[PDB]
Amino acid sequence: ARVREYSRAELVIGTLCRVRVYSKRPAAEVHAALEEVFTLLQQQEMVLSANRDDSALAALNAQAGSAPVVVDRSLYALLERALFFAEKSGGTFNPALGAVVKLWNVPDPDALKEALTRCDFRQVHLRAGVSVGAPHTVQLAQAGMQLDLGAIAKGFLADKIVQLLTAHALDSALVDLGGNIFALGLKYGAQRLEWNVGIRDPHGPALVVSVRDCSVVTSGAYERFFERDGVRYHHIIDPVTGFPAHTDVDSVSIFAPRSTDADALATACFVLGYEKSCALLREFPGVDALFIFPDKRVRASAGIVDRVRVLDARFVLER
Ligand SMILES: Nc1nc(Cl)nc2c1ncn2[C@@H]1O[C@H](COP(=O)(O)OP(=O)(O)O)[C@@H](O)[C@H]1O
Ligand SMILES: [Mg+2]
Ligand SMILES: [Mg+2]
Repeated sequence: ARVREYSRAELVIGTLCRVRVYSKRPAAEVHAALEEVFTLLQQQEMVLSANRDDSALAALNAQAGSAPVVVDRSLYALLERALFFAEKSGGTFNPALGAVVKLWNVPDPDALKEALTRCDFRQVHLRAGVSVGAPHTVQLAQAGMQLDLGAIAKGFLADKIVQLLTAHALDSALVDLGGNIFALGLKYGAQRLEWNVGIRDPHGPALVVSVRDCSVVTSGAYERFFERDGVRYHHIIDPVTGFPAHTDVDSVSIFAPRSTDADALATACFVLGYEKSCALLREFPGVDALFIFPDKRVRASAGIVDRVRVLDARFVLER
């Protein structure tokens, strides 16, 4: 049985999604798995998207202030994890920030102060009965509050894809959802090697990190922004100010066995800045982190620093 390499990519969930697979299984089996990957992404766009009017999330937001809404167990589990990170991050990750995000999607100061009164994630009530077949429900108790899962959905979907690939007996893959990476297993050279994941120059890869069975997710200011009167406004909001976060790092990359967790923590850490991020990350010892600073210094945690290679010599890896 010969090793074959396959890839497939499509525009879906608002970005370019690519999956690369190495396998000795029959090609028809790999093709079927990749078909199901991209069917899954299409279906989940219709569940999770905060920027379509016809998604399940949009339907849920339309019921803010009203009765509990039945959701499927997958969406419930994502919300559960999002609220966990909201609590652990001290609200710097906030999945109930849609009222503010939608205004930035420069907004007026009062209009903005008003939106900030409708972002209390502690008013998202998840309830699920314990008896057989009991429904999962979500209630948004604060009128006008709006969920936005943009800071965790790609991580969640990368995890779901890894689960699907493994269900199809695939153990070597590179999942790339708009730069939200999961490195499954080892790649092939007959040698088996770690996947080499590049991290971009925030102002541009600058660095490459060798990983196995690991998600690599980066949050940064220069991923998405607009400019007005000489000021840049990026897409990661500080929930305290309602404005794009002022932070001492240009990007944070999180390395975690679950992409859901890497994505949420990457956003939280960006808002928190370097010193508070290191404190938070002590609570997640199975996670590693790499920080790129505006002066092009790079700091990486002990679990990954020996796997980091600088490709752009303007950057310096502190050891
Ligand atoms: N403090 C915050 N907490 C949370 Cl919970 N969500 C936030 C947030 N500020 C913005 N958002 C939303 O989340 C996306 C960024 O999510 P990201 O993973 O950091 O960046 P990428 O898009 O490159 O993956 C943005 O567009 C917004 O929709
Ligand atoms: Mg995120
Ligand atoms: Mg993300």
